[PDB]
Amino acid sequence: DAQEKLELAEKKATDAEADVASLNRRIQLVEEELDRAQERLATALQKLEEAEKAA
Amino acid sequence: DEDETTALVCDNGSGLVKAGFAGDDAPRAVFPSIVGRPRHQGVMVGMGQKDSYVGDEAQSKRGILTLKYPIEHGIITNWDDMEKIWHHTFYNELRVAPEEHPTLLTEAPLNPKANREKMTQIMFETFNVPAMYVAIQAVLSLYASGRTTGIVLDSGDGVTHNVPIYEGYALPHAIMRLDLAGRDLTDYLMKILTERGYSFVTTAEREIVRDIKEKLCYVALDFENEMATAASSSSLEKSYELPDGQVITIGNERFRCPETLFQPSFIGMESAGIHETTYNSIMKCDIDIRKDLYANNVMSGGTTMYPGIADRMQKEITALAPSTMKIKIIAPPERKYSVWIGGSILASLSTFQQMWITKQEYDEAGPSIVHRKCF
Amino acid sequence: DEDETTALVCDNGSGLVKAGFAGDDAPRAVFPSIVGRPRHQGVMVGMGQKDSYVGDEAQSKRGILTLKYPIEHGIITNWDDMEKIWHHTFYNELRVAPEEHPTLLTEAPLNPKANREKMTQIMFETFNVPAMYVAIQAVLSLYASGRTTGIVLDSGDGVTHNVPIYEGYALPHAIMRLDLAGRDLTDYLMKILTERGYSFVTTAEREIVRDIKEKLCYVALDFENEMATAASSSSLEKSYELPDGQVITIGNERFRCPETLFQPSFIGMESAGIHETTYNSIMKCDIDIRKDLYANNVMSGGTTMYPGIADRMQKEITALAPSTMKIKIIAPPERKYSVWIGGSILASLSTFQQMWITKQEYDEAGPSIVHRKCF
Amino acid sequence: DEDETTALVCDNGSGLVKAGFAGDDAPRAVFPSIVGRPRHQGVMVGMGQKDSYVGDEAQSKRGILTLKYPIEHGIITNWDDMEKIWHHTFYNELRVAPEEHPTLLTEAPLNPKANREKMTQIMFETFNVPAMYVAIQAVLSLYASGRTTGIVLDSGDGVTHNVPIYEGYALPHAIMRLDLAGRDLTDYLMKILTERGYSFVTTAEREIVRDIKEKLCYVALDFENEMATAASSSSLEKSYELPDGQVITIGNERFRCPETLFQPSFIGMESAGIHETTYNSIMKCDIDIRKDLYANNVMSGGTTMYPGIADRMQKEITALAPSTMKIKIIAPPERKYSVWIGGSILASLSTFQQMWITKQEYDEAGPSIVHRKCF
Ligand SMILES: Nc1ncnc2c1ncn2[C@@H]1O[C@H](COP(=O)(O)OP(=O)(O)O)[C@@H](O)[C@H]1O
Ligand SMILES: Nc1ncnc2c1ncn2[C@@H]1O[C@H](COP(=O)(O)OP(=O)(O)O)[C@@H](O)[C@H]1O
Ligand SMILES: Nc1ncnc2c1ncn2[C@@H]1O[C@H](COP(=O)(O)OP(=O)(O)O)[C@@H](O)[C@H]1O
Repeated sequence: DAQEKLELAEKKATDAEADVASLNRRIQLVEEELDRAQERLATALQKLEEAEKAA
Repeated sequence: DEDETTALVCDNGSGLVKAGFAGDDAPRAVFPSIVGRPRHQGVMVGMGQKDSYVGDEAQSKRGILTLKYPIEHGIITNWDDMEKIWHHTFYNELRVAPEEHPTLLTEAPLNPKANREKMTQIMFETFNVPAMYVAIQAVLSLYASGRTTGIVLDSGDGVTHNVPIYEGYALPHAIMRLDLAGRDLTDYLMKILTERGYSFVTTAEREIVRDIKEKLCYVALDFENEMATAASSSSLEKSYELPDGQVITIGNERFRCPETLFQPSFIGMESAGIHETTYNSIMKCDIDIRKDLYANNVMSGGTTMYPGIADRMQKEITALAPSTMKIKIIAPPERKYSVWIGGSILASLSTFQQMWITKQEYDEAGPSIVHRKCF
Repeated sequence: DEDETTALVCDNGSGLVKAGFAGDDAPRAVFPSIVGRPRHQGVMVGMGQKDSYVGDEAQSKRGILTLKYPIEHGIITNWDDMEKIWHHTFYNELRVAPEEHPTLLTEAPLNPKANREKMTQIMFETFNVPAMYVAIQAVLSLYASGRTTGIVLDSGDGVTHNVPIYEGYALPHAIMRLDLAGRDLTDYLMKILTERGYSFVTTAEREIVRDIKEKLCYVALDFENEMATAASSSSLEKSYELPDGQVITIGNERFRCPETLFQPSFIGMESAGIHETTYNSIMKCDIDIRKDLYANNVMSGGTTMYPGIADRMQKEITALAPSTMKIKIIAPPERKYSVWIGGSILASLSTFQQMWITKQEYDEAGPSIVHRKCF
Repeated sequence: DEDETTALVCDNGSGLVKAGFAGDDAPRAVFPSIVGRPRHQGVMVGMGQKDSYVGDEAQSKRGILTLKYPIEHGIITNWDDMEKIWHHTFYNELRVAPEEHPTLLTEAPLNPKANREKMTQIMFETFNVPAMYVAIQAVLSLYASGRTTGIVLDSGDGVTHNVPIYEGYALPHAIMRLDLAGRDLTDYLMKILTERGYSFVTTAEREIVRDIKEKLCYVALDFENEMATAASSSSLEKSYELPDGQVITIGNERFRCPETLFQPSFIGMESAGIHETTYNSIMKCDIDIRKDLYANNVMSGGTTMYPGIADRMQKEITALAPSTMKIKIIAPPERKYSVWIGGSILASLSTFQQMWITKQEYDEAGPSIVHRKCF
C-alpha cells in the first residue's frame, strides 16, 4: 500500500511533471509567441513609424 | 491452469528469462536462463542429486552445480538447453504452454539470423505452437514505455543494443551495438572484489556477485566526487553478507563497476560509453527526428535500476545536446520488465493479428519463413 | 460554410499552393505543393502511418518522408499529386466540395498548354466543378497591385515571367520568360552553406534551406561593398535555428544567394539578370507604351520579398533607362499572396462572369476548350 | 633522396594517403590516413611504446590500438594528426623534405573551405614548403584518364562529388554531391556479416572487414537474380582467411555491400544511387554537352575495383539515357590511384606552373589565399 500509494504518487508526480513540462513548453511557446508578438509589435510600431513617417 | 485464449510471451537473455501471457502488464514469473549440472560425484545413498536442474532449480542448488547459460550476447546457441528452460517455464511454472497458444519470442534488431530461425522452429516443432512471431526488443521497449518515438537503451544481460525508432519506423544506421551488459558488469565486480580480498571465480560465486551488485551498486550522478570520497572513507562503504558467514564491504568499487557503462575501458572494451552511444543514436538520425529522440530517451532492460542512471544519462546527454530543447529520460517501474510487457502489448494488439506465422505457413515453408513474416 | 456559390480560387506553383474563396483577400490555407512518402521501413504496428501524406501532413511528418512536388518551372506534370493536394485543400481546409462552386486556377502566359488543359480536365472530371477558368498570373498580379499597366515581376519558385501589359492588354512579343527562380536560389544557397561546413542533401534539409533563405537572406543595393564587410566580419552574420537546437550562421552567403537574381551565372544560367530582363521587356514595347511601363514596374509573386529588392531594382533599371523618364517600382505587402488575391478579385468581378467554361460546354468540347475560352 | 626539386603530390583521402613525387605515374608509398593510440594499460617497464603511432605504424601495432581517421567524409578536422602523417610520409618513407619541394594536395570542389585552407596553412607553416596548390579531384581524374571532357564519379572512401567538366570547364550547376562512400559500404557489410554470425565491432575487426570487402565483394549486374542464388547456395560464396586462423565466407553480403552504391537507402540515405547522380550531372548540362558527357562517363576513386562496376554503371545510364546517344565508361587500371596520378600530371604541367602559391604571397595574404589562387 505504501508502494502502491507511492507508484500512484510517483505517477501523480510523473504526470504532474509531465504537465510541469507540458506547461513549460506551452509557457515558453506562448512567452516566445508573446516576445515575438512584442518583437513584431516593436517592429510593427517601428514600421508604423515608417508608415507615419511615410505619411 | 489458465483459460484465457491469448498469446504467450518470453524475453530470453544470457542471464534471465521473463515470461507470462499476452494481454497482461507483467510477466508471471522470471526464471534464470540456466541448465545446471552436478559438478561432483555423489558418495552417500539417499542424497538426491539430479542429472540436470532447470532455471531456479539450478540457481538454488548452484553451490554444488556448474551453471550453463545457452545465450551468447543475445543469441541462443544451445537450443537444447533453451527447450528445457522453456518447458519448465511454460509447463511447470507459468502453468501455460505454446501447444494451445500463439507464442512471441524476442531478439535485438541486429541479432544473428539463426536466433530468430531457431526460436521460431523450436516453438513449432518441439512445443507444437499453433503460431509464432519473433519480435524486435526496440519495438517492445517503446510500446511498454508509451512511445512510438524514442531511443531504446535495452541494456540486457549480454548486450546493449542502443536503437532509435521514429513514428514507428526503424532508423537502423543509427544503431550503436555495444558489447557491454549486466553479465560483464558482474565479471568486473568479481575481479575488483578479488582486489578487496574476496576472490570470486566459480559460477556459484558469480551468482553471489550478481546479487551483491543488484543490491549494493550504483552509477552515481557525479562519479569523481563519489569516487574520491569512497576511495578515502568507510562512510561510503556498504556491507553484504556472503552465504558462508563472511561480510564483505564495498567502497568505490560499489560504483566503479557500474561506471563501466560510461567507461567501458574499465573491462578492456573499445567504446565511447553508453551516453555517447545514446547521443549518436539520436545524432545519426535526420535533423527533424533528432529533437524528438532527445525528448524521448527510453530505458529498457536491466542496469537501468542503478541509482543515478536515469539522472546521469539525462545529464550526460543534455551536456552534449544543444540548449533550449528539452532532453528527457523515461525510466518507469517497468524497468527491466518492460521488454516482456512490450511483447504482451505487441502480441495482443489487434493491429498485430495479421503478423503471426501460423502452423500452416510454417510447416510448408520451414524456419526461413521468419524472414518473410516477422522482420 | 459559405452562403453563396462563390468561386474557389487556387494559385498552384512548384513551391506552395495558396487556396481560398473568391471575394476574400487572403487564402484560407497554404500548403506546400507536396505529396510526401515514407522512405523508411516501419518496425512497430498500430502506428497509423499513411502511404502518402499531403500538403501540411507531408510537412509535419517530413522527418521520415521524401517530399516531391508535381509542378516544375510552372507546369504540372504529376496530376495525381495535384488531385490529392486539391482534394485536401478543398474538402479539409476550405471545407468545400467543388461540385457546388466554380473554380479559378492560374498559369503564366507562356506556360505549356498541357498545364491549363489538364487542370481544366481534372477539376471537371474528378471534382465535378460546375465551371472552370484558368487565369493569367500577370492579370491577377495587376489587379491585386492596383495597376492595368506595367511589368509583372513574379520571380516565383518556378520561373520569372517578366510580362508587360498595357491598358489591360498583353504585349506577348516582349515577354522575357526566364529560367531563374526561387527553387534555384534554394539550391544555390545549400551549395554555399556546404562551403561553410553545413551539409544539406536530404529533403528535410532542402526545406530547411528554403526556410533559411526566406528569413535570413537579402539583396541590398551594393553587392561588392556588402561583400567587402560580410566577408571580413562576423558583425554581418545571422544565426538560424536548425530544428535539432543547433545553429548555422550565414555571412556573405546571406546575399550571395539572392544576388543570383542579378547574376544568374551563379546557377549556370545564360542571363543578364532580372533588372536587364525587365528593361528588355520595356524596350521591346512601342515608345508610347514604354513611358508607362517604366513608371510601373510591379512586383508580385515571391523573391520580391528580399530586403533591398524594390530599391535595387529601381536603381538598376533607371541606370539602363533613358534620362528624364521616371522609373518606379510597386512592391505591395500583398507580396507572395497577390496572385492568389488577384484570383479572388477576378472571380468576384461582375466583368468576369461571362468568362467561365461551364460543365456543359466542357463535356461537349472536351478540355481543349480551355484554349478557346480562357486566353 | 630525389635528385631534382620536383613537386610533391599527396592525395589525402578519408581512407588512405597516396603519396610520391610529381612527374611519376604512381605514388611511391601508400600510408593509411591513420593515427593510432593504445587503449590498454602498460604492464612491463622499458618496452618503448608510443603515445601515438602514425600511418603504417598504426596498422602494424593495431592489435592494441584504437585507430582514428583525422579526415571525415573528405574533410580534415584533426590537423595535428594530419601533420604527423605528413611528417612521416614526407621525411621517413618518401624521403622528400617539403622545404625543398612545392606540394600539391587534392579535394572535392564542394569540400568545405576549412579543408583547403587548413591544408595550405600546415604545409606553409609547419613544413615550410616553398609553394602550394590544392587541386580538385574532378580535374585530377580527367587528367589521369586522358580526358578534357567527362563526368567524374569518384566512388571513394569519403564523399562522392559527381562533377561534370566540358572542354576543361566546370559545369557547377550540374554537380550532384552524394553522402555515400566506401566507408559506408564497409559499415553496411559489417552489419550484414553480424547477421550471419560474424560480429566485427572493434578497430582490428573493422580494418579486417575492409580488407575482406576489397578482396571478396562485387557489384552484380542483376542484384535480385544474383541474390536469389547467393542466398540459396554455398556455390556463390567466397572464403577469406582471418588473421587468427578462423575463416569467413560471404554470400549475398558479397554484393549487397556495393549494391548500396545503387541503393543508398541501405544505409539510411535519401538517394537513388550513383547512377542517378551520374545521369543528372549529364542531363543538367547544356543540350550540346550531354552527348559528350554520355560517351565519357569516368569512374574514379576506389570501389571502382569491385568487379562489374564499370559495366553496371554503363547499363544503368544506358537505361536512363535517350536512344541514339552513345553511353560509355572509362575505367582504367589507374582506378583508385587516379586522383594521385592526376596530381602528378597537374603538378608537372607547364600550363600549371603559374597556378602555384609561393611562400611569399602566402604570408602576405595568409592561408585564405587558397580561395583566390587555387579554387
Ligand atoms: N538492481 C539492479 N542493479 C543493477 N543492475 C540490475 C538490477 N536489476 C537488473 N539489472 C541487471 O539486468 C539484468 C536483467 O535485466 P533484463 O533486461 O530483464 O535481462 P533480459 O532482457 O535478458 O531479460 C541482470 O543480469 C542485472 O545484471
Ligand atoms: N523573404 C523571402 N526571401 C526569399 N524568397 C522568398 C521570400 N518570400 C517568398 N519568396 C519565395 O517565393 C516563392 C513563392 O512564390 P509564390 O508567388 O507564393 O508561388 P505561387 O506563384 O505558386 O503563388 C518561394 O520559392 C519562396 O521561397
Ligand atoms: N577491390 C576493391 N573492392 C571494393 N572497394 C575498394 C577496392 N579497392 C579500393 N576500394 C575502396 O576505395 C576506398 C579508397 O578511396 P580512394 O579513392 O583511393 O581515396 P584517395 O583518392 O584519396 O586515395 C576505400 O574505402 C577502399 O576500401
